[PDB]
Formats: sequence, structure tokens, C-alpha cells
Amino acid sequence: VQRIYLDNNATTRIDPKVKEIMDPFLRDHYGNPSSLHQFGTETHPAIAEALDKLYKGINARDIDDVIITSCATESNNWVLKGVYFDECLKKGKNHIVTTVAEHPAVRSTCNFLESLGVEVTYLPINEHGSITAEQVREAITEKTALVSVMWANNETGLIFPIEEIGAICKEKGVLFHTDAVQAIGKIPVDVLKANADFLSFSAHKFHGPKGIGGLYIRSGVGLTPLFHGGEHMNGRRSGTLNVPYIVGMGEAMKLAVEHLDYEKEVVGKLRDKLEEALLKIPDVMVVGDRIHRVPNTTLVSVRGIEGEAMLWDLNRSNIAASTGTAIRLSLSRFNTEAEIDKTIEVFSQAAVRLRNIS
Amino acid sequence: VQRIYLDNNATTRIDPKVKEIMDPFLRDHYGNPSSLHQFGTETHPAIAEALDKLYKGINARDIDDVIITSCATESNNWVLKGVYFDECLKKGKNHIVTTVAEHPAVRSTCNFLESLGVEVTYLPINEHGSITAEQVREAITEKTALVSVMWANNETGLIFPIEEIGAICKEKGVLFHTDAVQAIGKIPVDVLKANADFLSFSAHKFHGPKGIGGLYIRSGVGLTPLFHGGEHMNGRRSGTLNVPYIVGMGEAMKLAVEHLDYEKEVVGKLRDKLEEALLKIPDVMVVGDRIHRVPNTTLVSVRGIEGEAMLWDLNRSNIAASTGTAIRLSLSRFNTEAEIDKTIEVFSQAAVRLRNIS
Ligand SMILES: Cc1ncc(COP(=O)(O)O)c(CN[C@@H](CS)C(=O)O)c1O
Ligand SMILES: Cc1ncc(COP(=O)(O)O)c(CN[C@@H](CS)C(=O)O)c1O
Repeated sequence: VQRIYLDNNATTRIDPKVKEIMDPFLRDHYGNPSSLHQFGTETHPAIAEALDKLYKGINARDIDDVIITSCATESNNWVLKGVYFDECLKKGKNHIVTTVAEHPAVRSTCNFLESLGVEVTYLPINEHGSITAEQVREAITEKTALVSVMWANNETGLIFPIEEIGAICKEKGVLFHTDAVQAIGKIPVDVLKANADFLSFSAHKFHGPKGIGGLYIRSGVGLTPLFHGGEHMNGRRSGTLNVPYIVGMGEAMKLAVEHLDYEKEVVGKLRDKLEEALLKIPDVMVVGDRIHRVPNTTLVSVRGIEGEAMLWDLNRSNIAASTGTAIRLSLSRFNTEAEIDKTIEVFSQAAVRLRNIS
Repeated sequence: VQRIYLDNNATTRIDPKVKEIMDPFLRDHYGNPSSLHQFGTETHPAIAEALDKLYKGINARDIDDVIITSCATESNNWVLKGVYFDECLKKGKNHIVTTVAEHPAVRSTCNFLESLGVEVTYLPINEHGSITAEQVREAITEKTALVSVMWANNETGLIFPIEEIGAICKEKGVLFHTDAVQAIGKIPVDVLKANADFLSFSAHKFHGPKGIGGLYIRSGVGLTPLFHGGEHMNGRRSGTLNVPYIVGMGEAMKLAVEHLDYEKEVVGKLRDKLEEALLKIPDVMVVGDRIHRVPNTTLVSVRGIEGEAMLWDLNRSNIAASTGTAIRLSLSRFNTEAEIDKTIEVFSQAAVRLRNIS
């Protein structure tokens, strides 16, 4: 059979080169990097190269930290609860601003902080489907410890004005965190232009393995650890290093930035080919804005057939996509134009054989 | 070259069968298990088998939870901070008892809770090098939310009276957590006989990969999540599942319990062969008790040559061990008797060529 994977915002395929670079640390180089003997120090060069790739991947400075976590969910929980202890309980700055579009890893923890008594405002989305930076200004008070706005939305793909928000946050002296998981390998990511204090990411969204993530912490910014133990990662996150996934995520970051032109020029062009081909069908319509979007995502809406039935039909035809009432289709570098023509055909055939209402 | 690995309490080698069972989920079965399409549901049988192996591995009941974490450090932070929020701030039961022998992942977080105002007593070790259960009784008051005592010590190998402590905790109605990482695959582990409410473990101590762990939570016991997001693991720990490491850790648990007789009868006998051979040397001495110890560990002390110099010498001879002022040697199933004879020889040769003081 020949299956079609169009659900790359849910997770991606590991690049074969990433798997290859991970194998030796799953095989004979099994030493704990904290060990003083040769099995330990033997792993250090590859770790340094992976970390270097990550730094260079997000234009982090050598003075900055890029701490290895187990996923973006860990990074988000760590920023929000850490800044809860440092600035809300200890500095009395009991206010956090975020958006309604953030991943549940951010919003649900924010709900928990509300249950403890922190006041959090979830900014409402506007009609163009994005946020404006002035919205955060209107919501930022002199008691705001942190603003957290995702770089790109996972359901629709829209890119948010992180740069301008970073300038506002910089002028007013409030910590800035951005969940950028959906941005890596899709668009250029620069922590300096964003003036970000915190940045989240997760490997399996740019063709690394599930179960490893990263939190960029800018130099000097404090954040009480979520994993206490104080041994690893400059004492900020304890636990024996996931050596294979660290190297793999480094190579995956490298490949992701090396493929940016291909992502925008080829993957984005196929997304436009696909989208335009699908909009040649009755009362369908893209949900959201079509200009300020990441190159890989289209979010299509159909008449009165709910999206989940169409997704059942496609999976029956071995074509994988996700929801977002609407259908989210998210591409990658490993899709081909033949795959897109076939998906246009199967989508139409499924659509007319679903239209038969009653 | 032929290197000798005797540092298995720091981390272990991945069993080749574990790597094999992980490869397909690093290759073509890359779907997010939360996805509704075939790439997602396609991973479910292997996940169920791995989880089943874990449950059966620690005699957990089907009514219980065995939540997948990213390491034992995550499990320990989660128990202590979770029980801090549920019973100390909300139920006013502001007291925790633990030991001075616990891993830094437990003790350092306990220090953090003290900084927030929780009163924690770290029980002192006695001369036989172990704790008695009555010590915890004397320290347990009507304001104790939780007692946390490790199953086996990582530096010395001594097995603690978890069973009896579980009975005391059960009679008095205080939550019981045990960090059992060093016990899995070394001695039988039974959460029911221990009457444990929480149990920690980490895969890479029984020949699985670094970067995945487990927290057993007994049925009905509450614990506010450390990873909020509420999607995965019955909403208790959010983040896209580390599919390959879950399957591998399941197979690793299976092999670990299947090798218990071999661990005590063969690995323990080689540890006794080695130990007795090394005690035939001047003013040396095993640090700690020699009866109630895990089968794989010996902790040897030498005259006035510090242990780190001896460890430098051994690593120069491609023999790996760790500290514990003393030298910790920790075996596994993949060591051979030839390896042990050679280590006895190299240890002696290093010892006499280190004795030359000034
Ligand atoms: C009992 C016990 N509990 C927790 C840990 C930490 O495991 P992690 O998977 O790295 O989080 C360890 C790991 N002890 C190693 C590495 S610090 C040692 O050198 O002794 C342990 O022995
Ligand atoms: C922006 C953003 N931030 C965090 C996460 C969570 O990543 P983790 O590595 O699983 O913790 C995701 C993952 N969103 C997937 C799985 S819930 C989706 O279906 O949209 C994300 O898109």
C-alpha cells in the first residue's frame, strides 16, 4: 500500500539521518555523561555538537542557556510555574497575560495558577484570526510578571507578531515567553529579534523523536527549576541526559534550518497547489487568514458534513489528517506532488460520496 | 580493546532485544498515539503490551496507574510537589519525613519545600548502614502528609524495610512513596506487599534507555499533575508519548524480572567472588553492611589513597567504576567471570603501584 501522511503538526517522521546519528548511542556508547570515566566523557563531543546545533538553530548566544527538556509541555509548565514562584509569590507581581489560542500545556497550567489565586487574562482572537501587539499592551499592567504568546498556532498555522510583542515587553520590563514549537523548520526563528526571555520547542515537530524538547532561557533571567536535583543542565533541570535524543534533536534542528527555503518555496507551493485545487469545490472555505500563515498548513471547512466523517473516510483510504468542525491538513518536506494530486482526487471523491445527505 | 563496565548503578547498557523492539517506532511507525487515524491507532497494541509488562513487573493492579514519565527525577519531583499542594497547603498536613540517603532528586526538592515553609525531617542513618521502621514511627506525627524512603541505596546497595514501613504508614493513614529505581531487576518488587501509594523508577537502571521513567500511583490516591495539559496518561501527565522508549522500557522490565534468579545467583555470586578476592588485600574494608544488600553492589574502601585516584587508574586501564572517599563497584548480567578475575588483578596492580606514598 502507499499511504499519505498530511498530519505533520501532530507529529512528524524522524529523518533517517537523525535515526542514523542516534543509533550508536543506543548501541555501544551507553555511558552516563555525568560519569568521570571513559564511558562518560566519551559522549561529550557529540553532546556539544548537538547543543551547538540547537544554539545556532535559534540564534541563541553562547551566554544564553538552551536547556534540554523531555518535551515542550515540560518547557511550558516550567516557565509558567517557575515564574509563578519567582515573580508572583516573591516579587508580588501576580499577573500573567496569554492568549486563547495557546496549546493546552500553557492554558491548563494557567488555569491551575488561577486556582491558586493568580489573575490571568486570556486574550481573545480577532476576526483576521491573529493577535495584535497593542492588545497585549492594553492588557499589560504594572503587575504583569510574564506575557506568553505562541509563535505559530497549531490548528490554523497563523504567525503572530512576536517581534513587536518582544519590543513592547522589553520597553515595559515584563518577562516574555513564546511557545515556538510549530515555527521550527517552518519559518526562521531568532530569539534575539524576538527579545524573548523564554522559548519552547519540541523535537518531534521538526523530524526528531517524540519525548525531548527544549527551553531557551536568555542569560541572567532566573527560573526556579521544575526538576530539582541540581546536577545536570547547569543545575536547572535534573535527570540523566537522554543522550540519543539529544544528538538526534541537534541533527534534526540542523536539517530543519537547512530546509527553510525548501519549506517555504516547495512545501508551501504544494500547500498552495493543494489548497487552490480544493477550493474549486462547492461551499468550502479556508478557516482563517491566508497570508500570514506558516508554509505547511491549510485549514479547510466543508458544508454540513462534520470534519471527523471526512477524516474517517480519508483514513479508510490511508490518508492521514487531523481536526482544527474543520479539517487541518499539514505538510512536510517528504510529501511529493503526486501525493498532492492524489489527495485532491480522494478529497473530492470522498466529498461527493459524503454529500448524499439522507 | 576489551573494556570492563562495572558502573551499572550510574546507568546500564541497553539490552539488544530492547533496541530491536524500539527500532520500528524510530522508523516507519511514527504516528502520534493521540491521532485518530491509522498512524495513531496503529501504535496502540505495542503500547498496551509495554504498559502491561510494566504493571506485571511491579505487581501493579489493573485498577492502579503506572504513569509514564521522562525519568525517575520527574517522578520524585512530581510526588513531593504534588503532595505539597494537595496535603500541605490544602489539607494543612504540613510535614514530610524522608532519609538522608535519598537521591538528590528527592532531597533537593524537599529543601525547596522547606524554603516555602514546609517542615521536613531527614532521618539519620544508623551504624548498620540502613534505616529501621520504628525510626519513621518516632518521626511520624499527626501532621505528616508523606513518608518517602528509597527501596535500595544507590551508593551502597542496602535494601531498606519498605514492607514494614508500608504497614506503619497504612496503620497511621499517611501517604507512602518509595524511590525504587535501584531495586528493579535486582530484587523482587511488589507494590502491594509494600502498601506503596507512590513508586518511582527509571528505565536506564534496568537496561532500558535514558530519558524515560515511571511513577506507579495506587488507585484512588490523588496527585495534582506536574505536567498540566490533561490530555495524556489519564490527564495526569501531558505531552506526546515517547512511543519507542515506552515499548523498550516495557521489554526491559520484562527481561529484568525474568533475570531475577540469574541476578541473585550469578551476578551476586560474581560480586561475592570479586569482593572476597579484593578483601585479601591490606587495610581495605567494605563500607557498610554485607547481608541486606542488593546482589550487584560492593562499596570498597582503601587506606589513604583517595578513591578517585584509583578510579583514574582503572579508567586508564579501560575499567569503569564510580565513587560512593570510597569506590563503588556495581555489576550486571553482561559481566563474565573472566572480567572479574581481570578486575581483581588490575585492582591489585593499581593498588600496589598507588601505595608508593611520596
Ligand atoms: C535511586 C535513584 N533515584 C533517582 C535517580 C535519578 O535517576 P534519573 O533517571 O537520572 O532521574 C537515580 C540515579 N542515580 C545515578 C545518577 S545521578 C547515580 O549516579 O547514582 C537513583 O539511583
Ligand atoms: C505549539 C505546541 N506547543 C506544545 C505542544 C505539545 O508538544 P509536546 O512535545 O507533546 O509536549 C504542541 C503539540 N501539539 C500537538 C499534540 S497535542 C497537536 O496535536 O497540535 C504544540 O503544537
